[PDB]
Amino acid sequence: MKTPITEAIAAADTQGRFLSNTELQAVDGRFKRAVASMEAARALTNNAQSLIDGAAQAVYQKFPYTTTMQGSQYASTPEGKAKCARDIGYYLRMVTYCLVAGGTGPMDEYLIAGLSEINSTFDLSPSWYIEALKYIKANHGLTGQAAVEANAYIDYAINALS
Amino acid sequence: MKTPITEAIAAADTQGRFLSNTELQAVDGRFKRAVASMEAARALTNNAQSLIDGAAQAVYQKFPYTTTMQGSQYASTPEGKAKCARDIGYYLRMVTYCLVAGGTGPMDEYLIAGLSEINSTFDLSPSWYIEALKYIKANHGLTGQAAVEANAYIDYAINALS
Amino acid sequence: MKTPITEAIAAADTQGRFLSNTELQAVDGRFKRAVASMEAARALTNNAQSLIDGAAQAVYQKFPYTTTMQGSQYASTPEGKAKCARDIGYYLRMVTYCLVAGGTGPMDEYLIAGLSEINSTFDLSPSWYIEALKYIKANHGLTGQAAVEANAYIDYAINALS
Amino acid sequence: MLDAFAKVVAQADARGEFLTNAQFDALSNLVKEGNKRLDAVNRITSNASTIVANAARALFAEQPQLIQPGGNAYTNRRMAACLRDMEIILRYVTYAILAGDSSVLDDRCLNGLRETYQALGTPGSSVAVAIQKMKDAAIAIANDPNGITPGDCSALMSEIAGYFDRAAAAVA
Amino acid sequence: MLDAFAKVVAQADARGEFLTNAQFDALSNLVKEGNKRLDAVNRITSNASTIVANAARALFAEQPQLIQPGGNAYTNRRMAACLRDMEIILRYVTYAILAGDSSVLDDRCLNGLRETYQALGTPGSSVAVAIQKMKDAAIAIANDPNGITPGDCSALMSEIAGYFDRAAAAVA
Amino acid sequence: MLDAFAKVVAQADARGEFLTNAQFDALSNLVKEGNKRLDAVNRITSNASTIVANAARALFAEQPQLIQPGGNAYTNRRMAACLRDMEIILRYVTYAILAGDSSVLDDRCLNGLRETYQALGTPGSSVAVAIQKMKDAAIAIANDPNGITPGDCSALMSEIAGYFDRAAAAVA
Ligand SMILES: *[C@@H](C)[C@H]1/C(=C/c2[nH]c(/C=C3N=C(/C=C4\NC(=O)C(CC)=C4C)C(C)=C\3CCC(=O)O)c(CCC(=O)O)c2C)NC(=O)[C@@H]1C
Ligand SMILES: *[C@@H](C)[C@H]1/C(=C/c2[nH]c(/C=C3N=C(/C=C4\NC(=O)C(CC)=C4C)C(C)=C\3CCC(=O)O)c(CCC(=O)O)c2C)NC(=O)[C@@H]1C
Ligand SMILES: *[C@@H](C)[C@H]1/C(=C/c2[nH]c(/C=C3N=C(/C=C4\NC(=O)C(CC)=C4C)C(C)=C\3CCC(=O)O)c(CCC(=O)O)c2C)NC(=O)[C@@H]1C
Ligand SMILES: *[C@H](C)[C@H]1/C(=C/c2[nH]c(/C=C3N=C(/C=C4\NC(=O)C(CC)=C4C)C(C)=C\3CCC(=O)O)c(CCC(=O)O)c2C)NC(=O)[C@@H]1C
Ligand SMILES: *[C@H](C)[C@H]1/C(=C/c2[nH]c(/C=C3N=C(/C=C4\NC(=O)C(CC)=C4C)C(C)=C\3CCC(=O)O)c(CCC(=O)O)c2C)NC(=O)[C@@H]1C
Ligand SMILES: *[C@H](C)[C@H]1/C(=C/c2[nH]c(/C=C3N=C(/C=C4\NC(=O)C(CC)=C4C)C(C)=C\3CCC(=O)O)c(CCC(=O)O)c2C)NC(=O)[C@@H]1C
Ligand SMILES: *[C@H](C)[C@H]1/C(=C/c2[nH]c(/C=C3N=C(/C=C4\NC(=O)C(CC)=C4C)C(C)=C\3CCC(=O)O)c(CCC(=O)O)c2C)NC(=O)[C@@H]1C
Ligand SMILES: *[C@H](C)[C@H]1/C(=C/c2[nH]c(/C=C3N=C(/C=C4\NC(=O)C(CC)=C4C)C(C)=C\3CCC(=O)O)c(CCC(=O)O)c2C)NC(=O)[C@@H]1C
Ligand SMILES: *[C@H](C)[C@H]1/C(=C/c2[nH]c(/C=C3N=C(/C=C4\NC(=O)C(CC)=C4C)C(C)=C\3CCC(=O)O)c(CCC(=O)O)c2C)NC(=O)[C@@H]1C
Repeated sequence: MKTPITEAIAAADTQGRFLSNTELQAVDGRFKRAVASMEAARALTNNAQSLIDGAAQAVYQKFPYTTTMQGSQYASTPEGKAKCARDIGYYLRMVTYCLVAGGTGPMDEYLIAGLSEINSTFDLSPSWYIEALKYIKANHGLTGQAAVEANAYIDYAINALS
Repeated sequence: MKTPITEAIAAADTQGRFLSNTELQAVDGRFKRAVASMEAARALTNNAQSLIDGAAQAVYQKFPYTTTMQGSQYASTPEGKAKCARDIGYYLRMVTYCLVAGGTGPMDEYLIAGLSEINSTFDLSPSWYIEALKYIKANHGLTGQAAVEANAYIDYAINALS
Repeated sequence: MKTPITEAIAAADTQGRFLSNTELQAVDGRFKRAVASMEAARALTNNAQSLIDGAAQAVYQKFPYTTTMQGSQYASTPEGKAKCARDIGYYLRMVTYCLVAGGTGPMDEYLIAGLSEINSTFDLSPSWYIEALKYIKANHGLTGQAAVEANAYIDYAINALS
Repeated sequence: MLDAFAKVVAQADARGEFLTNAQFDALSNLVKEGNKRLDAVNRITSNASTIVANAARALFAEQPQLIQPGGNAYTNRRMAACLRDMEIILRYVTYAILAGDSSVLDDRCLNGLRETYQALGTPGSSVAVAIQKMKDAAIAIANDPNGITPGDCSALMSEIAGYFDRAAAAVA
Repeated sequence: MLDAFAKVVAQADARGEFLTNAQFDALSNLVKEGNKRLDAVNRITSNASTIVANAARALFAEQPQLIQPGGNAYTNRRMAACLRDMEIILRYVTYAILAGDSSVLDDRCLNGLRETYQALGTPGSSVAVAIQKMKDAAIAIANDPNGITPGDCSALMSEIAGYFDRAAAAVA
Repeated sequence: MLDAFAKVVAQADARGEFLTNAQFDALSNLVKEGNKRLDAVNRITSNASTIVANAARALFAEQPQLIQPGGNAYTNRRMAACLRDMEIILRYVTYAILAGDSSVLDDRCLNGLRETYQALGTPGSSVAVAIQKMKDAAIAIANDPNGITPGDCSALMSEIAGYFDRAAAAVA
């Protein structure tokens, strides 16, 4: 899994080397940035339920057709609404994991590999999920370098959906 | 084994694809040509004994030295005549197999791989076998597209011996 | 192991061939040169003890600091003198093996692979061992083509240490 | 790889024989039913994406543990891999329908697959459920009586059934 | 390859959960002791050549049969190979100290090594003696009280000990 | 790969010894009989195609089931493969005659060959019959008394016999 610490080892091992100063500087940078990353992960975790509930309603107001058309891909039935709320929580939960590890590794392995196949096969639109992520960004209530950390990972996911 | 049907599958599988229309057209062509190929295979099979007996005498009249010189490679002894008649039947039998399958696969696997090594090692001349195949071509008694099918496979074998 | 006979087989086998005249000439050359090589190997073996004892004293007179400085790499203690005399005998013994086989194979496998790693790791100087080999060359007491054989292998070792 | 014709040839060569009349007649019979074999491969192929999708949705509703966190089809990488496996089995089955022999299916798909699933932790009995669902969908599409010249295709639907079952038996 | 953080993440995903407060606090604890972890990797790394050399000289004095003709470290090619093996084990151990998890050591070094020594004729118990000697040298260098800001590093020296022992257990 | 000289050297190094006089004298003996060793390799090599052909014709007359349809040497591809195998064994045997040691034969030819024939369905006892026939032909050619300076080559013909038998024992 890609983190600032596993990347450092990978470069030494690839070339057959012991770790050097070049690599130790990287890992200290990681350790210093962690105070802000944790502040953000805790806040997002504590307010998770209202963020998910508000994000789903934002999607339904932007694309009203998803609450009326017939089809198992839509949120026109109680089961479909249940499934949409679950996906949005998957996305939030992967952001907190990235912050705790100090990089993109978790979202790469658990979510972004296979994403475009799954969306095409079950007839799910990227634009729906982008709208939800924009709502979380605008309302997480964070300030300063902790808001910076949260936004860098949310924007990472938006780019993969574009 | 190379047939018009195994070639079609091989092209889909090589590129990771499902079969398409491009390939189905090939297999129908095969199915349509089969009426003529079967007519020829049955005729050659029914008259096989006189074709083999006449083909061996044609060889002996063209290269009379093969019935007089001493050597296990020649037909100067009863065992040598027996072995020559058997080889000629091998060649006839492979032509009928090609016709039934709709392509060269059987003659490729059972006869043409190894041919030039075997001829050199046991001191056997290509020209002997070419003469026999020419006799069968001239006297199979077939007409029309069934004669066309038979000749295309006989000529295939002559080229491999040239 | 590299000898004039294993090289000959290696060239036939690499190209898939039977041995030919080209290769047989090589092996006869080897068999003819052997009278001189054996003369040299026996002489060096019979006088081995005085050659080793004289070679060690030549080293100690050229680099007197190796009998006084403190360190496990030096000959300043009885154990260190014991170890130096043993290494010099290793080198002499590998020369006799080369002569018996008719080429460099034994000295390649048992001594020259790993040599520069071992010298660096245990803080041993090449110049020490070169001095010892020069002493053996100057005092083996051989003449003619037998002295020629002995010197070609001693010089081989000096080059690897340079 | 053999087809039904090459099959008969390789058997006759083993005993060094020309073909009997019984054999020419059976192979003539094959050639006469060839149109229907071609209709079946086109129909099943032209609806490949729908056969796979509906069978997947069905399995996950019946076995919802497969997609719970910790499950063998949880995360998009494992789901994608599962969907892929279904597409592949369906492909090698259509190949064998064209050829009229199971050798392409056995040799390049089913051979070694049981051992693969056991080493990965994939439940083989679950896969066999998915195969059986694709089967019932495929036979219905192929034997749909509309927009085609009427006739009897039952012997062919029985042969088709056989190939799906064979794939199923091999994983479970 | 995981580190101590990624470890916790991959466990929580298995049951589909957000982190508890206990977990945030334990990971905050890790980050606060990070300076000492960095001092230990630099000190052990900056004296790598001396740790290996002295452990080698020690083993051959205790077990002089290893370097007698016929021995597993006789000739310069086998000696060089022995010295190399020690350098490598020491490297993968320093990696795992940085990461705070043994996965890089187990997966890319120790896995399959016992079987390798048995096939070559190398005595595994002898190797484990060499590992233990490098350990005692490394802990002394890392925990040297001079030329550094005073404090307590005992929990870290206990973790370090663990990695050396694990390497030792795997070859013997 | 070793030759008879390198053999003696690798044994002496194992115990860390110079050679004894007995050993120098035995190796001097080798060098003195070298001309005859060279005559034998040239004669056997110069008639390689005839040795293989006549042994093949002999085996198929005695065991005519091998070339009946269904047989292990029926079709030109299997016959060619059989002829090839004989040529190869004969080659590695001539190598070992030059070297004066069986290591090139054992290591690069016979090692793993029994298991290969069992997996292919080739009858190993039949192969061993073919080897024995090439042997008796080779010894006669090498020890032909004409067109050569007279002498005694019996010890060499006994060594040659040994190599053919060794190849035979390994396949059967
Ligand atoms: C059973 C599967 C169903 C069925 C089949 C059926 N088809 C035909 C006749 C034809 N099928 C084709 C199809 C093709 N020829 C090609 O070359 C290709 C690919 C390039 C295809 C797809 C053709 C040309 C015919 C003949 C023309 C026609 O439209 O009739 C029949 C008739 C009997 C025969 O074998 O000829 C039948 C029975 N019919 C059903 O009712 C089943 C549900
Ligand atoms: C236990 C191993 C010994 C010990 C350690 C110790 N170190 C510190 C403080 C610091 N260590 C560093 C080191 C680095 N920072 C980096 O970025 C790098 C690599 C690029 C290194 C090597 C730094 C900067 C500090 C803080 C500054 C200082 O010099 O104090 C402490 C203090 C407590 C803390 O965690 O900050 C301790 C205890 N001290 C001992 O007595 C042990 C023998
Ligand atoms: C036993 C195998 C038969 C036999 C052998 C025999 N040969 C010699 C002598 C010689 N053989 C050679 C041959 C070569 N020298 C080469 O360099 C090469 C390859 C490039 C070959 C083939 C030579 C040169 C000689 C010496 C000259 C001569 O013609 O005499 C002997 C004599 C004893 C000896 O070892 O010198 C013998 C006995 N003779 C038989 O009767 C056996 C049937
Ligand atoms: C919500 C914004 C809109 C929407 C939701 C919706 N999604 C599905 C089905 C699936 N969702 C996923 C997503 C994931 N699975 C994972 O393992 C991960 C990573 C941890 C993700 C992101 C998948 C794979 C599916 C298909 C399999 C399944 O059902 O679990 C549905 C159901 C579609 C169906 O055909 O059954 C729905 C309704 N639809 C809307 O209308 C919302 C606006
Ligand atoms: C006949 C035109 C002339 C001729 C015949 C002749 N052939 C042989 C021996 C062999 N024939 C074959 C051929 C095949 N074997 C196969 O498996 C196939 C494919 C199915 C073929 C085509 C082979 C391999 C041999 C050698 C092995 C064997 O004996 O079976 C002989 C005997 C030669 C000998 O030295 O024993 C003869 C006489 N010779 C003539 O003079 C005819 C004009
Ligand atoms: C003598 C000229 C000078 C010298 C000698 C000295 N050597 C060592 C240690 C070693 N010598 C070797 C050499 C070999 N080992 C082999 O297997 C072979 C090939 C057969 C060779 C050539 C090796 C590997 C070592 C290190 C391992 C060992 O002790 O056996 C020492 C001891 C060094 C130590 O630190 O223990 C000494 C003293 N030193 C002098 O001052 C002489 C002038
Ligand atoms: C879906 C119905 C079930 C499921 C499937 C699943 N399979 C894998 C992994 C592999 N599947 C194969 C199969 C093949 N590869 C081939 O080339 C062929 C023939 C051409 C076949 C039949 C292989 C080789 C693998 C391993 C390699 C890979 O995954 O790319 C997975 C992945 C598991 C993982 O990543 O750990 C999954 C999930 N899982 C279910 O729950 C369903 C029952
Ligand atoms: C030294 C303390 C002991 C000793 C060691 C010895 N080892 C070998 C050979 C090998 N060692 C390895 C180990 C690894 N290779 C890797 O890539 C990794 C992880 C990255 C490990 C852990 C391997 C693969 C080999 C075989 C290949 C090779 O040698 O290059 C030898 C060589 C033995 C020989 O050449 O026959 C030796 C001598 N010997 C002792 O006596 C000590 C106890
Ligand atoms: C002839 C006397 C008998 C016979 C032989 C036969 N062998 C094969 C196939 C193989 N033979 C080998 C052997 C080697 N390959 C090497 O590289 C070496 C050392 C350098 C050896 C000793 C191998 C590897 C094979 C398999 C690969 C291949 O065939 O190319 C066959 C082929 C059988 C087949 O094609 O199915 C045959 C026929 N058959 C007899 O009946 C005789 C008893």
